[PDB]
Amino acid sequence: AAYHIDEEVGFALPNPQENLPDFYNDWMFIAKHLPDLIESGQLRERVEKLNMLSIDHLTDHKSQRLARLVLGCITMAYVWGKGHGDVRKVLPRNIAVPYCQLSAALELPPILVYADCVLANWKKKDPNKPLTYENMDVLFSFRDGDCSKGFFLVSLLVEIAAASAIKVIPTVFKAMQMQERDTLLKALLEIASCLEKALQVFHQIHDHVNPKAFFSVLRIYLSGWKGNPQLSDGLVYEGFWEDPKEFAGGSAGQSSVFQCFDVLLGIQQTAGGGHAAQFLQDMRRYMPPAHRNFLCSLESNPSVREFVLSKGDAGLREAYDACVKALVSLRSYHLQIVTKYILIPASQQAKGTGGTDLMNFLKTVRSTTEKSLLKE
Ligand code: HEM
Ligand SMILES: N[C@@H](CC(=O)c1ccccc1NC=O)C(=O)O
Repeated sequence: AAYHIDEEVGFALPNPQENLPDFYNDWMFIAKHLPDLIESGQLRERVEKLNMLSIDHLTDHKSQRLARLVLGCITMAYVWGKGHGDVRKVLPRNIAVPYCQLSAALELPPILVYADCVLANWKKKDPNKPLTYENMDVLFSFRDGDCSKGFFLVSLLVEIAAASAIKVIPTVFKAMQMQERDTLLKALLEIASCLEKALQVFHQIHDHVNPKAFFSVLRIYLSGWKGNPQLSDGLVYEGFWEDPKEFAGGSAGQSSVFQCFDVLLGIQQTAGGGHAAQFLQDMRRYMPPAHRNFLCSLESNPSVREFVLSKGDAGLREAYDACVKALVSLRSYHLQIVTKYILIPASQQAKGTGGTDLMNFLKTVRSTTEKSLLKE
């Protein structure tokens, strides 16, 4: 509510803006034509010829969100080029400066993130039909046959499915705060079901995303410069920071959906000095700031886990366990997705060298989720 959470679409930006003020057309034209401009070897040339446009004409939140998307898309294309190794280590001043300033205003790092290319990058084809794949579209793509429509929309359609679980979270805390045993139990059962529906939405990834396309084309435009050998020291945001800075690649791992129900269930992923807790805390740096606050204010609330154990209630424990189980399913299925779209295409013809780091990260987080089951 005050954490920029929509009841219909959750962490997704409701009805995002598609057009920037005519003042920014030179940006909009480049971003809308990245498939051709990258194809024809012209993208870097047009970026380097841009003037510097003041960000003072981005008048409202949704317009700044759209412009972060345009500039984020232009940056990725510029840095990565055609994605065959010939990279760019200096983002020109005429983009670097307005982008860094706009990102500082929005409290996001100056790199493309999930909130840009999934949460803000969509529209209904017909605004009176409902939110289904057939009635939506993304607003930007990088290459012909990069399956960005399928990967962004389905990631987004999962976000929407999670929203029906998220709009219950107040009812859970109100239930506790008033000792409403049955209200609490139905809320948790409802959350578990919504999360089970989310898992079903996740299945549509196979209909709309080709593994070779993802691993070989879309994964390139989504890669950052933070522990990247190709940009060992980060990117120079010319005219804004004297020294190159390092920013993580925009993944789905930036989604607030898994952490939101980790925090709500008292599952302590982001607890410790371990490497998995770190990456999860890091990824919060890459989320919209209203959602960064939502997660922290959830950790500050009285624990669901502690209350269900305090009551000697098989009922609440089953329902709380139903949610914990749903989370384990999502991560299990999510591990099966990672194997299809990254693990297998890697071992042909690129983190987790041989599999080691990627898989063991996601396995670790799933295991922490497993051990949280109350059972008894
Ligand atoms: C469909 C193809 C997908 C692929 C190939 C993929 C890949 C990955 C990768 C590589 C990571 C590790 C972080 C990194 O290395 O940057 C990760 C973690 C993660 N992913 Fe995805 N992802 C996909 C879809 C999704 C979707 C649809 C969601 C949620 C709506 C999601 C949510 C997450 C989360 C939350 C993490 C962090 C681990 C955790 O918190 O449990 N992913 N994924
Ligand atoms: N006026 C700036 C130059 C600059 O940043 C710039 C680059 C391209 C097009 C216009 C520019 N001037 C003001 O935004 C200066 O004094 O360095």
